[PDB]
Amino acid sequence: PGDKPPAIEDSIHGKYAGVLFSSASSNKSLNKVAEDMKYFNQLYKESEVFKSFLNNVSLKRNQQRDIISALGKTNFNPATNNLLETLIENKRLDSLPKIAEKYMDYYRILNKQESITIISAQELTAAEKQKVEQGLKKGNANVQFTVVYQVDPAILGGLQMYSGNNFLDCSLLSRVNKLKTEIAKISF
Amino acid sequence: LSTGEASVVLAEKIKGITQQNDITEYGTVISIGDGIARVFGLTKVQAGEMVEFKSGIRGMALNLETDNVGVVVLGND
Repeated sequence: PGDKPPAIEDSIHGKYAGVLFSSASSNKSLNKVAEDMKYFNQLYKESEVFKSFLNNVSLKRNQQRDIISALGKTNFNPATNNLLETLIENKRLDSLPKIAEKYMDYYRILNKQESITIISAQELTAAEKQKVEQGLKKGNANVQFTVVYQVDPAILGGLQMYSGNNFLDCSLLSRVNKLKTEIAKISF
Repeated sequence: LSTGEASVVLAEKIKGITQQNDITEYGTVISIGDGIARVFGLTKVQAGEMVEFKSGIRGMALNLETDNVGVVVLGND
């Protein structure tokens, strides 16, 4: 997709993840590295020793290299192996988790599927929810999506949709405030 | 690959390095200078605690950071 990550950032983990995304997407593969990075994230939180190993800084470079090999020398894309070697050489191994997370983020941005959250005061009847799906479809009409619901507002009879990074307010509470403000400014 | 590779990593770690004593009570000096030492993995230590290095010289744990411990040495660096 133009060998260009979604975003460019100067942070340590951001810099490495962008290079990995570019390099990976360059040769052929991104999904393979995604599983590798996803595996590291799950392991970083599930295995206590692995977390202590990464954070450990008194460890020598050769020692870090041997332990990584013991983990696994295969089932990791060559880019991932080269990335680990570079991190060991640059003493950046401690930041390996963040990189992983960050990478998946970018990957999840490339994912077309998105989750839409609707906020309404009144409980949404199943029949009403089906109508809402029809409206969201007709609005997009070209992308499949998963819907989520949430009802604990102060607004009433209003719908507010959150879609990843966009917010659309159809709440009646907004209408109430707007009218009370404009009526005040009549300047009769 | 497998998730149970923790034991593999644990076994490799215990052998390859003749180190890793009881980290909860011991630590390693990351750096020393300007009358300050950056100890590592001296967990369970208390602020103001008195630590002792190999040579016997002592120090007090002033700053307790996430990754390291800032200890002021009560003697010549």
